[PDB]
Amino acid sequence: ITPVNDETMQEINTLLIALDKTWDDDLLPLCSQIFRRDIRASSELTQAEAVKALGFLKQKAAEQKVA
Amino acid sequence: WMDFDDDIPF
Repeated sequence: ITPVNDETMQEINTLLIALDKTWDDDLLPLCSQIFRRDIRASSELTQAEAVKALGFLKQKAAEQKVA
Repeated sequence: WMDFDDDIPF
């Protein structure tokens, strides 16, 4: 389906920053393993993929304090 | 296949 929108991107970026994680180091690698495509940039996800990643980041951010 | 619904470390 269609590419990730800027509101979803900004929600993901907010959570990455809160978690002390990055696209390059953390999330792009994980998305590539989970979705089994080769994802090399944050704008290259689909909206459906991004929503799945955002749900996972919310769980992480809700679970515990960042050390 | 691991999934975003799984208790994946991050």
